[PDB]
Amino acid sequence: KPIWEQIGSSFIQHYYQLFDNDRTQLGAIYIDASCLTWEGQQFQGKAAIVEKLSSLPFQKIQHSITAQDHQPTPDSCIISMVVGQLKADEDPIMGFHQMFLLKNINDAWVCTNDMFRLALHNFG
Amino acid sequence: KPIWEQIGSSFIQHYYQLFDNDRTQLGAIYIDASCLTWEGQQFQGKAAIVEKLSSLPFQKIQHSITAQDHQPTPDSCIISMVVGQLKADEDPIMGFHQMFLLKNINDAWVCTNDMFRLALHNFG
Amino acid sequence: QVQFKLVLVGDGGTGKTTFVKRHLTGEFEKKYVATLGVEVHPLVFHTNRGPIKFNVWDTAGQEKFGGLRDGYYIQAQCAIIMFDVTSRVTYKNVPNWHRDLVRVCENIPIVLCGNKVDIKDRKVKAKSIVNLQYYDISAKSNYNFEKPFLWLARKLIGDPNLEFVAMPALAPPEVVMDPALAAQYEHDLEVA
Amino acid sequence: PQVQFKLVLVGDGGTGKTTFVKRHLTGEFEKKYVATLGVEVHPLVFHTNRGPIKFNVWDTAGQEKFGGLRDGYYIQAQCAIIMFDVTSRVTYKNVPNWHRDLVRVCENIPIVLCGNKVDIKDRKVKAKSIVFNLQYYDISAKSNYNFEKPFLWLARKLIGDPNLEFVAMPALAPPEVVMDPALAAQYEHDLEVAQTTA
Amino acid sequence: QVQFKLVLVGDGGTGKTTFVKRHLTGEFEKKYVATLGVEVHPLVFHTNRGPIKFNVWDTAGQEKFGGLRDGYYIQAQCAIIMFDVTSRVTYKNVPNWHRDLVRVCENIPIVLCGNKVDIKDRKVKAKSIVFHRNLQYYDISAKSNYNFEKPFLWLARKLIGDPNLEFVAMPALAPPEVVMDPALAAQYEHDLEVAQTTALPDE
Ligand SMILES: Nc1nc2c(ncn2[C@@H]2O[C@H](COP(=O)(O)OP(=O)(O)O)[C@@H](O)[C@H]2O)c(=O)[nH]1
Ligand SMILES: Nc1nc2c(ncn2[C@@H]2O[C@H](COP(=O)(O)OP(=O)(O)O)[C@@H](O)[C@H]2O)c(=O)[nH]1
Ligand SMILES: Nc1nc2c(ncn2[C@@H]2O[C@H](COP(=O)(O)OP(=O)(O)O)[C@@H](O)[C@H]2O)c(=O)[nH]1
Ligand SMILES: [Mg+2]
Ligand SMILES: [Mg+2]
Ligand SMILES: [Mg+2]
Repeated sequence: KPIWEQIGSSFIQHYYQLFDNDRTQLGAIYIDASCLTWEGQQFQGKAAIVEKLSSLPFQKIQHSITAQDHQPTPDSCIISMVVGQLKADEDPIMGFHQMFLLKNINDAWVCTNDMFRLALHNFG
Repeated sequence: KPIWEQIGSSFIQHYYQLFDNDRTQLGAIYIDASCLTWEGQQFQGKAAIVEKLSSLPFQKIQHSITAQDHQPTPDSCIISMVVGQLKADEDPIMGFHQMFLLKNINDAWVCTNDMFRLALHNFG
Repeated sequence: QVQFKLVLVGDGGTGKTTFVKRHLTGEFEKKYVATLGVEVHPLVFHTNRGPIKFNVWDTAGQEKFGGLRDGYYIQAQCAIIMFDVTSRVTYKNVPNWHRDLVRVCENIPIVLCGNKVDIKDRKVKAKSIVNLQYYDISAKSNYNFEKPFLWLARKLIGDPNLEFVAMPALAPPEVVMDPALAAQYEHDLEVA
Repeated sequence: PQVQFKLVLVGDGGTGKTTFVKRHLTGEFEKKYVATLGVEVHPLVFHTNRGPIKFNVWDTAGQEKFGGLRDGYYIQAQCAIIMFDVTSRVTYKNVPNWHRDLVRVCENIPIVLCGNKVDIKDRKVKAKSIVFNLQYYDISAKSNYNFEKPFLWLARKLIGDPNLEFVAMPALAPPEVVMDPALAAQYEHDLEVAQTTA
Repeated sequence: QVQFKLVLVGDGGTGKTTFVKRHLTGEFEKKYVATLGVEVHPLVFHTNRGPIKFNVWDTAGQEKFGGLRDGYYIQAQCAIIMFDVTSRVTYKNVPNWHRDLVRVCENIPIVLCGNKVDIKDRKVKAKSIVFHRNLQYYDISAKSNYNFEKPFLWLARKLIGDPNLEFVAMPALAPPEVVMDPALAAQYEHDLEVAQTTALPDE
């Protein structure tokens, strides 16, 4: 199993376990240069991101991964992309998509870029 | 609009224009270091990528973008994520995701990383 | 038949779903569209001008994650923006919802609704609130349920004398609306 | 409530899976698309001498043209039809791949192999190549030729009655193509010979 | 002289005494201080830039009944925390030793050592060992002298401020009482390498 796929898989498992368990602790995986785009809205840096995720108005959420793909980049980063499903509170199950970019800074793989969208569209 | 959003949007528009009319002409956006993961199957290099995409057994295809988010990376790349719907031949409409990592080489942006999935799951 | 697409929007937990579900035949005849994240409740109203139908679009809760898709707004002919009278933040988000709505639909009539007026400790009062009408509502008590729909129907059809010759069958009240509070609330708003 | 059987219909893109299932008019009329799963489920009712049976046929939304199916597409399938194109030798050589997946995800369910488009004269995959809990049939979806055969065999297997018969054909879309009676007779014989060899 | 107090700590039975005793002259020249429950071993190592002397403090076994007194830790300039890779409880106590060490000596350089890696059926593996994150980790086997010099070399480099410092010769060590399988050693070194390169951030 390639090293990048190992790091990616670990990151994905840790991110969603923690998100479902407690959003407020996800700060540790980011840094101040980190970029989040969450359903079109943008946030920069550890604090603003943690503020955003913590403020999401659901009492409980659960994620499941359908597929996760990993790649190395020319600049020795790792791309991690997810397609899965989630369930907030008692609402219907919805598909989702999420993209992570990982960079090794100070001997740890931190997320430099993060993008999230629900699998909802314009055509019924 | 930021520069990475302008560039990203142009790539996206050009990619799916080409993809919907002539897949065979998609080599120009890729390089030999390019990585494609297509529904789990990994491909390396402009030649192998164009071959895969050309070999896709449909006659016509049409994409509509639901959302496209663009970010700048620390190594001065542009990472883009796309969620939308497509229709191949006369088949039903399906959701899809796609990620691109764009790198500026010789004042020309090219795709170094490409990931694709249909928004399909094991259970509703 | 005369049918109008009505989009029901507003912050999560403001009581949008509880409101629409009140209309019983609308709940029974609803249709879930997974790709759009919507339940369309076909709400029939019998008027002095014949039957009209408000096809009310209720979210699958995705407003918790962010804004709604264009396809949710597209071809809406009217809208209800809801907030929680006990939560001031849901009310300060009304302009954002209005903005998101107008961006897809420029000139449709809109009704603003402050829900949960049965809760005595109320944070948003008539003082702060005063093609856009407002009504106090309480979904749990059926209070003023018909008001937004009657206004929109008059507005849409262009008949200020349109009347509902019959009230739809509503789920029985799960809460009592204090008659004295209602009268006061109604008095406060009447006066301007 | 009713005795329903989940039938998964699989095979290479362009083999005629969708054209085949659509032949059953009520099943088309009453089908249901679930985009999240990428499937149109057709309720195909057949009436046997021992009463009615209902096959819930899962037809893909063409995602086999993009890659593999999700395992959840196969889950709880009680029978299956693997489909190939007798005018395309590659579709036939990919049959073991489909069979491979089915056996992996599913129980030892009955499976029918169907070689479609036998109305087309220029046939590449013939009886001899095909015959060397599984059965084969020639079919032509566009002409309703042998349309009922896969369902009758599966019905017999599932119910455990080898003497099961269909008392009447369901309403079928009228043939858009003629199945040459001479070719059909010939193919039917080619199968008789290939069976005698087996 | 150029000497440093080194406090060697960790649960009883982890192999602290076996470890320090490997240095034969340091054992020969040791001084016992009953009141502090300690035997101090003068461990001399000879570097390319000259000799360095780690005066290692080894307990008299009091760690079996609780923590060590402040008199033991005080004035230490560096330290080694040891645990037993066949005993999970001793690794789970590593944070407790760190805390007490930091209370009396705030900022000193520390090496973490997983002892008894010669024993098959190791319980605390490389992947599990991410604690260290002035901290460094090494596998060691005292009975076989495996990696015996690693902790002292790392500590010598930190203390003197020279990361290129080398040992020109190994001190006289007790002959191995046990074999360290070379293949098993190579694997363990690889695991630790990979664990480090695939590290996610700390909680
Ligand atoms: N007291 C009171 N509570 C209400 C009313 N309408 C809704 N709720 C409560 O508000 C909470 C969220 O309501 P919901 O319909 O799911 O809000 P939505 O997210 O906009 O659909 C639920 O626990 C309801 O019981 C009301 O009129 N009065
Ligand atoms: N001549 C002939 N063509 C067929 C038959 N069945 C399917 N086709 C053709 O095969 C093409 C693809 O068929 P389709 O049902 O979409 O195949 P699928 O991808 O497996 O669902 C269409 O152009 C059909 O006209 C048949 O029985 N005879
Ligand atoms: N197999 C093995 N046993 C060891 C090693 N080091 C110490 N021991 C054993 O562990 C037991 C206690 O060791 P000791 O040095 O007294 O541990 P301390 O209490 O931390 O000083 C003794 O029976 C030793 O034989 C080692 O490297 N390998
Ligand atoms: Mg709701
Ligand atoms: Mg098809
Ligand atoms: Mg001891």
